[PDB]
Amino acid sequence: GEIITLQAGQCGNHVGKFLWSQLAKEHAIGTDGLSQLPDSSTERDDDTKPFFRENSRNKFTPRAIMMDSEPSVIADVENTFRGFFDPRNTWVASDGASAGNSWANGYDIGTRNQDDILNKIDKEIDSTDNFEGFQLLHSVAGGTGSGLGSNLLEALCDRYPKKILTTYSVFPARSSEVVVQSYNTILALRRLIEDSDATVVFDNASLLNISGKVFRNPNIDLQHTNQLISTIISSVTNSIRFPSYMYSSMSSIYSTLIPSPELHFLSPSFTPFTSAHKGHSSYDVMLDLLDPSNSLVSTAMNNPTYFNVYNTIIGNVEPRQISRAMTKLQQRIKFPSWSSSAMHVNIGRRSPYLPLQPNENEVSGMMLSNMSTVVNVFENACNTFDKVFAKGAFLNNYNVGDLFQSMQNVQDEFAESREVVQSLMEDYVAAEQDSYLDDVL
Amino acid sequence: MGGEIITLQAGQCGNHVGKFLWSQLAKEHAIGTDGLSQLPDSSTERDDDTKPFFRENSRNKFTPRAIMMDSEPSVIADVENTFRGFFDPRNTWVASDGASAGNSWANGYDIGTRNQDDILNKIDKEIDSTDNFEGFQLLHSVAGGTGSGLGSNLLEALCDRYPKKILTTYSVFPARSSEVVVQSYNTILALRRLIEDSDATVVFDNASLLNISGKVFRNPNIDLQHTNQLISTIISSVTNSIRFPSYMYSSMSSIYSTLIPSPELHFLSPSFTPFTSDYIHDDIAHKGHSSYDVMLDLLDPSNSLVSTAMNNPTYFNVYNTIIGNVEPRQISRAMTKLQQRIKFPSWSSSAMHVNIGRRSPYLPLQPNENEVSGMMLSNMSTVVNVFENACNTFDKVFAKGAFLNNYNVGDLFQSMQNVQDEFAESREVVQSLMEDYVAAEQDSYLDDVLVDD
Amino acid sequence: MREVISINVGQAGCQIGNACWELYSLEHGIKPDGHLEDGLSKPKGGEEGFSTFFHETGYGKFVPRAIYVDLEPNVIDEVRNGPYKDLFHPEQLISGKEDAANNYARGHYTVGREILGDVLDRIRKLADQCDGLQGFLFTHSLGGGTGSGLGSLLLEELSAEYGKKSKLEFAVYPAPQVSTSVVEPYNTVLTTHTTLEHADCTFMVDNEAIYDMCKRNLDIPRPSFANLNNLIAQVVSSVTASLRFDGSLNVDLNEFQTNLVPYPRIHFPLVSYSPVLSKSKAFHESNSVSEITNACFEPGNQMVKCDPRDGKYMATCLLYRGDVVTRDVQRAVEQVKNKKTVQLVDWCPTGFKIGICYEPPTATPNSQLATVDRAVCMLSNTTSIAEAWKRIDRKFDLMYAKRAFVHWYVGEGMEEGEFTEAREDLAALERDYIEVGADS
Ligand SMILES: Nc1nc2c(ncn2[C@@H]2O[C@H](COP(=O)(O)OP(=O)(O)OP(=O)(O)O)[C@@H](O)[C@H]2O)c(=O)[nH]1
Ligand SMILES: Nc1nc2c(ncn2[C@@H]2O[C@H](COP(=O)(O)OP(=O)(O)OP(=O)(O)O)[C@@H](O)[C@H]2O)c(=O)[nH]1
Repeated sequence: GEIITLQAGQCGNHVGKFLWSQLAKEHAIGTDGLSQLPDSSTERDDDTKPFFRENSRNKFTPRAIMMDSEPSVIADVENTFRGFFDPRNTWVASDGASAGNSWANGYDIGTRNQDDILNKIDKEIDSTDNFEGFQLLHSVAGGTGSGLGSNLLEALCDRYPKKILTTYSVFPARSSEVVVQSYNTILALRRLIEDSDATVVFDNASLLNISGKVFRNPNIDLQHTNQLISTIISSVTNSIRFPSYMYSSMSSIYSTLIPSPELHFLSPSFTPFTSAHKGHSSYDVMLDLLDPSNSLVSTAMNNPTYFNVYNTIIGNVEPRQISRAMTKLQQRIKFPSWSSSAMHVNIGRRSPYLPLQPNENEVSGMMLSNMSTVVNVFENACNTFDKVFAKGAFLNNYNVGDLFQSMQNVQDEFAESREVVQSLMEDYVAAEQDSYLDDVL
Repeated sequence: MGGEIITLQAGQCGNHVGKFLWSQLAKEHAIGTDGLSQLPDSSTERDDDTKPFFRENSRNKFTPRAIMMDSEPSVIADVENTFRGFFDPRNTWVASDGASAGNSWANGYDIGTRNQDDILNKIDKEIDSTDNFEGFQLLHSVAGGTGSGLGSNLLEALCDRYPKKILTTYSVFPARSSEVVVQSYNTILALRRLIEDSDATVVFDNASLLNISGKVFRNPNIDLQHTNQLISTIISSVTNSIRFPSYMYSSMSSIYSTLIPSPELHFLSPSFTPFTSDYIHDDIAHKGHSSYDVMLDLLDPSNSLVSTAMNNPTYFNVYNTIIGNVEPRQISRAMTKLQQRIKFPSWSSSAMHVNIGRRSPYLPLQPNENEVSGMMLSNMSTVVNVFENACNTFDKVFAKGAFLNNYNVGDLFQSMQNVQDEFAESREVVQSLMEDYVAAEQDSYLDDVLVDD
Repeated sequence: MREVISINVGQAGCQIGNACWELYSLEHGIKPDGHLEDGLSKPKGGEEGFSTFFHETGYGKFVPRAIYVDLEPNVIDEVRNGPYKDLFHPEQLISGKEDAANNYARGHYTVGREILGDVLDRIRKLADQCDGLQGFLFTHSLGGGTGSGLGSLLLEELSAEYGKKSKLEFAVYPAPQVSTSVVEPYNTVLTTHTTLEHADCTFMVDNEAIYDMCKRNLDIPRPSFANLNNLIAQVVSSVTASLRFDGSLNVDLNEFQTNLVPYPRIHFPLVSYSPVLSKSKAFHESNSVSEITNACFEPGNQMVKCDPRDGKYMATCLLYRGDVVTRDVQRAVEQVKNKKTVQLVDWCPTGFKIGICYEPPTATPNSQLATVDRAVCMLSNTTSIAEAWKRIDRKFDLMYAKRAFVHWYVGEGMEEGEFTEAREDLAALERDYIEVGADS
C-alpha cells in the first residue's frame, strides 16, 4: 500500500519539492514535518502512511528518495525544507555536478552507483511491510534524468516484479535541444515500453501555453509548471490520500484506466483551479475537462479515439449534473466498437486541514484519458529523432562507458528504440480499429 | 556468582582508555574527578553497585579498583593531576626505568619480567583489599610494543598465579602502521599469549574508530582522546550488566558463558549505536529511531568498531545488551526480523540472545529519539581477517628478517636464531588459530564428535 | 636519558651550531644573552626543552650544552665575540691553538687525538654534571677537513665509549663542480671510511642546492653562508621538535634510527624540508600541508644535489609541525599512493613514519623565509647519494692514479693501504645501496 517517490534530475527535485509542500499543506504537516494538528483528537480520515513515515517525534518524513547527478538543486531543496526530508534519503552519486545531457552518461552513473540506491530502497521498504509500488518523477528530455530513470526502472523490474511501478514524465517543448533530448526520451521510452507498468504523459509546450493562459504573466517560470504538476499529482492521489468508500488503491485506478500493459500512457486534464469566485459547475467542469485547452498535453487531434476514461471531481456535487454531463460526454466522446464505453467518476473529498484554495466553493475535476493523442506527440518525437539521426551522425561523439567504447552499438540501440516505439504506435493505431479484437469475434 | 573486577592499564593507550573509562564511571555514578562521590553519603539506597570496581575507604570516597602501569611517567602524572585524589598513587606503576627503548614487544616483556615482583606485590595487595574477586580486565594496547610486551607479561603471570580467575582482555588494533613490520610483530607476539592464556579478548580496530569519529563528530580532524572515549564508553556499557545488574545477566562469568562457545573461540566483534555520553552527542535526537532500528544499527556494519570484512560472515554467539526504557514487543519483532536476516551455522540451532539493561538515575536523560541505546557482541571468524593481512606482512617479511636487531635485546634470547624460532612458533600458533576459526565455520566441526564416540 | 648532547666541529660546524642555538633561543622566547630572557615560559620548561639542550642552572639560567671544537683560533674568537659564549660556559668551548693541516691530513692524525683526550675528559666531566643522554649530535663539514677529521675521530671514540646511544652526524657535502680545496676528495673518502667504522645516522647536504633555493625560492641575489646556517637550524629544529614540544605523534630518536635501518646496514638517509619560500610569496600563498608534502617530495625541497625522483623509494619519515589535521594527512598519503612515481621496496611499501608536533614552526627574521604555522619534513633513503659517491670516487681515483698529493699524504703519515681500503669501503657502500635498490 505504501508508495515511494523518486525525484530524478533537477526537474524531479523541483516537482518533488512542490508536491511535498502541497501535501504538507493538505495533510497539515508543514515544512517542518511535525504534525500541525492538535494532539487532543486522533480521528482522521486521510492516510499519511503510504507517503509519510511517522516517528516517535510524530514527525512525518516524506517517503521519497532523491536521485540526481546535480547536488546543488538537492541541497537547495533541502535548504527550503530544512528539517522536513531525511538526509539519508538523499542520493547525489557523490560525483559532483552534472555533466553531459546524453542518456549514456546518466545510465552509466546509474549502473556504477546502483548498489547505494538498492540499499537505500531496500532500507526504505524494510521500514514498513505493506508496500505497493514506486513513483518516478523525471523528464525524458534530461539526459542524466532519463538515464537514472531507465537504470532504476531496470533495477525495479528485475528486482521487484510484484511491485507495480508508475512514473511521471514530461516531454520537452518545441525547442532546439530536442535534437539530442529526444534521443534520451526514446531511450527512456524504450524502457517505458519494456518495464514501465504505468506512465502519465506531459508536453512542455502545451504546459507552458496553459500556464500562460491561467497565469497573468506570460513569462512562465519553470517552477510554475512544477507547481502545476504538483497539483495534478496531488489531485490524482486524492482518492488515495483521502479514501472514503470506493477507491483506496492505485491498482484499482490503473485497473479502470489501463486495459492492457502495452497501453499504459495516460493524458491528464484538470480544471478549474488557481495557482476568487465559482463559475464552473460540475457539468461545466467536465465539459472543460473534455476541452483541449484544459488538457496537460498537446492534443493535436480533431476526434481522438478514447479507450478508457476515468475522472475524479473534487467538491460537493449533486448526482444530477453528474448524470447530465455523463450523458453529454457519451454523446461527445467516441469509443471503439470492440471496447467498452466506460466512464467513471470519483467524488474526491476536500481536506479540512488544507488552507482554502483561491476561488472557494468552485468545484473542480481531473480526468485521465487513454486516446490517440499521446501517440501523436510520440510520433512527433520519433520523427524528430529519425530526422536528426538518419540525417546527421553526431550522437557518436557524446557517450560514456560501454556506449563510448563503440558507437555502432549506440546506433543499434537507437534503431531498436525506434523499432519498439514504432511497434507501440502501430499497436495503438490498430487498437483504434474495431478489427483489433477480431481474433475473438 | 558476582565478583569484583580489577582494571589493568597497560601502555599509553591503556592508561588513556582507563582514564576515560573511570571518568565515564564517575559521571554515571556521580563520583567526579576528585574521588569523592558527588552524591551525599546519607542516601544509602543505590540501584547500582560500585563495589565490584570501586573500593570504599571513606563513606563518600570510592577508590577505583585499578592499577596504572606504564613505562612513560608523563602520562601517568598527567592523569593523576587531572584526577586529583581520584586514583590511588600507590597503584601507579612506572618502575622508574625511563622511556621505552623502542616499540619492540621484547622491550615491554623484559620490563615486565624484571619488575614482575613489584607488580605482583601490588596485585596481591589489591586482592587483599577485597574479599569476593572474580577476575581482571586487561587493556593491552597492542599497537605499542612496550605495552604489548607488558600485557603479555601480566598474562603469563596471572594465568598460572590465579588459574581460578577468569581473565578478560581488550586489544586495540591500529588501522595503518607507519612501520607495519614492528607493530605486526608486537601484535603477533601478544596474540600468541592471548591464544595461550587469555580467557576473553575484545578486538578494537582503529579504522572503524576513525570512521565513526569522523561520521558522528563535527570536527574532521580526529583526536586520540575522544577516540579512546568510544572504547571507554563501550567498556562501561558492557560492564553495566554488573555495575547496574539486570535480572538475567549478573556476573561476568555468566556473560561469557553465552559468549565463549569454547576456549579456542575467544575473540569477539563489537558494535554500538551512536553513543550519547561522548563529546559531540547533540546530533542524536534527530535520528528518531526505535528499539528495532537500534537492533538493526547494532547489526549494521557501519556501527561495528572493528574492520567488518563482511563476506557472508559466520556467527557463533550473537548477544546484545540494551540500556533504556525498552519495550518487549519491539524486541520480539526485532528478533523475528534478525533471525530472518542473520547467517547461522546449521549444526547449531542456538539463535541470538537479547538482554535489556537499566539506565542510571543520575545520567542525563536523553530525548525520546535516542533515549535508548544498545551494545552488540558477535562471535565472528572475520576477526582473523584483521590478523590475516598482518600475517601476510609476516609472510612477506619473515623471509628476510628485518628489524631483528631490535627484538634481540631485553628478551631472554639475544641470538637471531632463537628470536626467529620464537617468531616462527608465534606464526604457527596464529595459523592454527585461523585454521580453528575457519573449521568452526563448517558443519564438520560439530560432526567431528559424531564420527567418533 | 632524555638529554641530548651536541658537538660543534670545524668552522662551518661552529657557524651552523651558532645558528641552531640562535633559532632555539628565538623559538622559546629566550634572548641570546641569558638570565633569562624569559623563562621557562609556557611551556619552555617541562616538557623539555629547554632542559634537554638548555641545562638549567640554580638561578634559572639555561646554558646550551654545546662543545665548539676547532683548531682554528679565528673561529674560536668569532664564537667568543657572540653573546652565546657568555651564555656558554668557558669550559664548553674548546680553543684550537694551531690548525692541524689543510685540512684533514693531520686533523685525523695524532695531533687530533692529542686534543681529543682533553675534549673526552671534558665530555666525561659534563656527563657527570648532567645525567641522561638520548643521542650524540655532530655538526661539521666535508669542505673543512679539520672539522670532518676531528668529528669522525670523536664519534668513533664516543661510540667505543658508550655505543648504546644514537649518533647523529651532520656533514656538509661539497658540490661536485666546485672544489675550494683540491684535498677534499681524499678527505671525503677517508671520512666515508670512518663512517663505515661507526655511523648510526648521517645527514647529507650540499651547499649548491641550498644556494639555488635561496636564489630561486628566497629570491636572494647572492646567498650567504648565514642563510644556509639558518636553514640548517630550521631543519634541525623541526627534527628535534618531536622531543622538545608536545605532539599527538611523538617519536623517539632511537625509533627513527631503527626505522631508517630495516636492513642489516643503513647509515645515510637524505633530508628534505618544506616550506622554504619568500616572505612576500609566503604572504601570497596560504596552502595546506598537502601541497607542502607534494612540494617536499620534489628534488627542489631536498636542499641537496640529489634527485629523489631518480632513486628508488625506501623507508621514510614525515614530520609535521604546527596545526595538523588528520584528514589533511590522509588526503596527503592518498595523493602519494596515487603518484606511483618512485619504485617502492618490498618490505616498506606502505611505510611513512608519521610524526606530529603541536608547536608551530618558527623562522628567524634574518632569514628571507617568513615563519609558517605549518611545516613538513621528509627524510628518506635514496640511491642517488650512491651516484654522488661514485662521482666523488671517480675523482678520487683519478687523483690517486696521478699520485701527486699521495706524496704529501705519506709525508703526513698516511699509507697506500689506508687509501686503498677507504676506496674499497666506498665502493662497497655504493654496491650495497645498488643491491638494496635492486632488491626492490
Ligand atoms: N516543467 C519543468 N521542467 C523542467 C524543470 N527543470 C527541468 N525540466 C525539464 O528538464 C529538461 C532539461 O534537462 P535537465 O533538467 O537539465 O536534465 P539534464 O539534461 O539531465 O541535466 P541535469 O538535470 O542537471 O542532470 C527540460 O526540457 C524540462 O522539460 C522545471 O523546473 N520545470
Ligand atoms: N586510538 C588511539 N590509539 C592510541 C592512543 N594512545 C596510544 N595509541 C596506540 O598506541 C600506539 C603507540 O604506542 P604507545 O601506546 O604510545 O605505547 P608505547 O610506544 O610503548 O609508549 P608508552 O605506552 O607510553 O610506554 C599507536 O600506534 C596507537 O595505535 C590513543 O590515545 N588513541
